[PDB]
Amino acid sequence: DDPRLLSLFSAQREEDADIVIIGFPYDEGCVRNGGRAGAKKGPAAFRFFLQRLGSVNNLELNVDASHLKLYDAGDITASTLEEAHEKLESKVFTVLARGAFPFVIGGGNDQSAPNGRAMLRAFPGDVGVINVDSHLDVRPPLSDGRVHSGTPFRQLLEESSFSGKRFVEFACQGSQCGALHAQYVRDHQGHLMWLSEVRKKGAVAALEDAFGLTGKNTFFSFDVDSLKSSDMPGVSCPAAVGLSAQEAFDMCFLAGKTPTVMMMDMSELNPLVEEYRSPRVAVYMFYHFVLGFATRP
Amino acid sequence: DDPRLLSLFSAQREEDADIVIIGFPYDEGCVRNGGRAGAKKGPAAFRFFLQRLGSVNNLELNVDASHLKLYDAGDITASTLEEAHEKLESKVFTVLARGAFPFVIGGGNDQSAPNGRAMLRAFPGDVGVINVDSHLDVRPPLSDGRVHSGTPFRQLLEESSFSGKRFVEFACQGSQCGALHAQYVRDHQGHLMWLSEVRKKGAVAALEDAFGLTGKNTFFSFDVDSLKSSDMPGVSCPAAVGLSAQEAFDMCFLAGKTPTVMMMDMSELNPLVEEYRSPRVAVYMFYHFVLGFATRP
Amino acid sequence: DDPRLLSLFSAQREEDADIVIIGFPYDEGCVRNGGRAGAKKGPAAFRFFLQRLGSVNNLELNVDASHLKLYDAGDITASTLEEAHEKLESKVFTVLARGAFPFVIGGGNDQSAPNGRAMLRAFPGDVGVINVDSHLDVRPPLSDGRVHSGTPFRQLLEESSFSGKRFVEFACQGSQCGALHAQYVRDHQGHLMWLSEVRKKGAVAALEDAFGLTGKNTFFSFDVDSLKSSDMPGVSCPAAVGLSAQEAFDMCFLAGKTPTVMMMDMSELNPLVEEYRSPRVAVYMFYHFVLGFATRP
Ligand SMILES: [Mn+2]
Ligand SMILES: [Mn+2]
Ligand SMILES: [Mn+2]
Ligand SMILES: [Mn+2]
Ligand SMILES: [Mn+2]
Ligand SMILES: [Mn+2]
Repeated sequence: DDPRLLSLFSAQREEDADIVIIGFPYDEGCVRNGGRAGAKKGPAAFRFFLQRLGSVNNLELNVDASHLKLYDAGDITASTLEEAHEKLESKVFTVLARGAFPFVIGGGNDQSAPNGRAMLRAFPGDVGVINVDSHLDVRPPLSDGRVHSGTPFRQLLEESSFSGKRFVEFACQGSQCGALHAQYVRDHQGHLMWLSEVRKKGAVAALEDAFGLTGKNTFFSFDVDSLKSSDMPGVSCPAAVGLSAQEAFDMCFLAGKTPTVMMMDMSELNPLVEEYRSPRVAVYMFYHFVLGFATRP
Repeated sequence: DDPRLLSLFSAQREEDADIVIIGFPYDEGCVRNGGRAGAKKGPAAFRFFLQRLGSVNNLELNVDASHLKLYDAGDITASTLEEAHEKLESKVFTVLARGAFPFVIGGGNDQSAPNGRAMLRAFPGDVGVINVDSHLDVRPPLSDGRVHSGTPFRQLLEESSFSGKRFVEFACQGSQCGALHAQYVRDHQGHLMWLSEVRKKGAVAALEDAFGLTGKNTFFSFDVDSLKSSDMPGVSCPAAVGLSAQEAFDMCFLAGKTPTVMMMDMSELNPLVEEYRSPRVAVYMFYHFVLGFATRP
Repeated sequence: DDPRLLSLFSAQREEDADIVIIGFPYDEGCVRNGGRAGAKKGPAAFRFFLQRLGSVNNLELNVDASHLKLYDAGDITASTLEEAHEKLESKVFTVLARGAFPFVIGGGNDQSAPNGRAMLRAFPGDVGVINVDSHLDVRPPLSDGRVHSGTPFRQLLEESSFSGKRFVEFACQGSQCGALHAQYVRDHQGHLMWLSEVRKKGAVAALEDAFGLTGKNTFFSFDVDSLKSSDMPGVSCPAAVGLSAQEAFDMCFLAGKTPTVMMMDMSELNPLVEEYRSPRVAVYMFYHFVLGFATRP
């Protein structure tokens, strides 16, 4: 007598679904970036609470998502991290190509590079990207060329088909972001929206501004370590300060109802660090996105 | 040289006390509702910090509670959950009957049904009830008729002597409350005060509004899982978002000084989930109620 | 490609440094005050993250601290707590005497007495002190005369060379502070700035007021249990309510740029209670002080 998210998984075939969930159970990217392992367990933890949470008809927000059809495409499987990237990008692109909405649960933030490449191919020369993250993630590769959880947006800014003017680093933190990396983003004409500015404007208002810059066909990329660890402790790099759970929910809801947002990912959920509260927040974030999506034209 | 709550337990006999604490060390109600066991340890954990916290003369709030007399009536003891309910209701009623204030520490939220029945009998046809809770708790019984932590306010709304117009669900959350259960409360003319509305108005202001609806002889029923788990992690169902510890304190203080509030309970404290920070919050909540009570005519 | 705090430890000799870190790895003071042991591990935990955190050039706040030179003078070593106090005071005074800035990481709050005595000797009859703390810490010694983490500011208020008019208890909490101890501070003409007043004014604004009272040569003494345990759980006495991590950062930044602040300590960090999130907050607090210091004339 209380239908929740699980009740929306009514599509017998993937192609019938409005939103397709794809899992990326890898954290080698995190370890390469010197982070704590654990994010490979994120998708499993997310699914666990995906089965339990989120009233489909939300009378507080006045949104009924009963009409949406969700499908779980399972995890990307590969013998190397780099092959996993290839298969993830390919999977995401196919979902985009038929006009469905792919949501990717990680796993390390390195997932965002393949995800971004899927976008750039689905909407040639017309893509926008926002990285919600306390960190810029424009670090160089490892000396042997290897990519990691800290390089995905350097990889995307280096794409010739992508305009940096439409890249926003959202809720980034000056205490954690280097002058060189700030310069790199800004020299690509990308935008830095510091945490303090987000809080001064209000999270939703600032995100609206961000969506104004990202424009059409926006990749909404959410590193959950942008949330204060008081709400979101289960990540490799716990934030002392950052977005609240409510700000996160409110932001995801906006993303959902914003017609230009064409895909979303969520990185850095680490059940080894904390396994109950954090995955629940991650699921509620997706839930708020689903509600917002329910309202879009 | 720093008298605290313990110093107020000066009443040699129960009948001399302004406020009587009653414990309900049961969590079978929680387990029946599919929750995590542990709340049966709540009263013991509460008592542990009851011995240590709360300056009797609070110079920040400018309230001296030195004149109040507290008494600990111990725990309700029974061989079944249902018998415990009977004995709890009977104990609470006797306390109400002689005009003392009963405070019941749980234990699962199922305690609120017997507590409510004590009220309805002490103030026939003139009772008000507010459920501070992220959940509505108007779930049906189990298929075999058994009651649980999720049914107490369905049980009270079904009471013929109780006017639903005077029932408030306070700080409830749309993400956790079903359309059917919202309908049930509203069809009984009960009121839904969503978390977002509480925060928009300010917690104390919204509670004043709530007390205006509940009217005379109000049962102030506080499920501590209405608090964000960042402050209150030690509950069966941890809230991602919700009331802050300060909002909770402020609310309890208001309850205390509000002459129409005739009893209080506090459910869902689960030391198995978290055993130090959460019981301390629970004690400070009671403490703030005691201070407010110290000021009432 | 991302210089952080560690990069500032470029001074080959202690005398070349603008800021000297001194460790006080003792918690016997805490245990005497009936607290939980663990703070003796604070300095080690602080150092661990001192090696990893804090962008030297902060583009969010627009402060480059690249020019500052830090030096780690190691820990004070003694066979008794009282001897450790003597050696700490002596070390701190020498640092003050040559016009450098000593920062002491504890360890129990008893460190603040020797620290205060160093100040009173470096700036005879011209010292100000602010104790950022949920507690007043003006408790009497033990019956055998022994000092503890709860007596340091009674010890300083009893100093004949120190004007109480220039003592501020900042963010103290009425629920934890006794009427007698409030009277003691106020009878010495000291000032009580309750948490509620700090939050009403805004933390930075209230601290500016406090610095106005403390005047010249101010000892900025920060007991990290003044922070809400949601952000700062790793202390002997976890606060249910209190300062946020951001308020703490903002306050430390102000302290840093305030020319009258001549030394700082930080007490009660307890890695045994919580070992990852809390030390990180402690380091970020120091970091924000360092930035502010970078801007001062
Ligand atoms: Mn990232
Ligand atoms: Mn990040
Ligand atoms: Mn409940
Ligand atoms: Mn509840
Ligand atoms: Mn202290
Ligand atoms: Mn303290």
